[PDB]
Amino acid sequence: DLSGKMVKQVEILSDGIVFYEIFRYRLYLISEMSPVNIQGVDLLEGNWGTVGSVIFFKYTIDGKEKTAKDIVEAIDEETKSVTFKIVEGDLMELYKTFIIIVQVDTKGEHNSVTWTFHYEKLKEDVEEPNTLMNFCIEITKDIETYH
Ligand SMILES: [Cl-]
Repeated sequence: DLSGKMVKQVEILSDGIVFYEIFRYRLYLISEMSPVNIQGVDLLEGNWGTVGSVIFFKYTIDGKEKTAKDIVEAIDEETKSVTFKIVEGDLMELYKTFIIIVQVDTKGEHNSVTWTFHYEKLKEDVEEPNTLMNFCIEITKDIETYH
């Protein structure tokens, strides 16, 4: 009832493996590649690119500054998939739980990035995270055009 599901897949003209490795290993590169959207990525715990690593994001949605604390819950090297779990931040004001999965198709001539949100809302009249999805899409376009 309160749980929901959001998926968006976009093609990328950039290299799919590079794109995947950024989200696994090199989140820190994101803030230079999309400075409007993300001001900073801090590794709070663990090593970059491992399940259990904990991370702090400073970002801006609709020109309003926000922060998130994520744990990497799963990684699958075969499908090139990284799962992030939000445990603190502004989104936890609206949603009880929120998961984000980035999964990158690389084996084919056309490469794509798929984004999947799995969430549970605190109340029925909480909005769908469309603003969060467009934002992930903007980021993907920036990484893609960075070269
Ligand atoms: Cl790992």
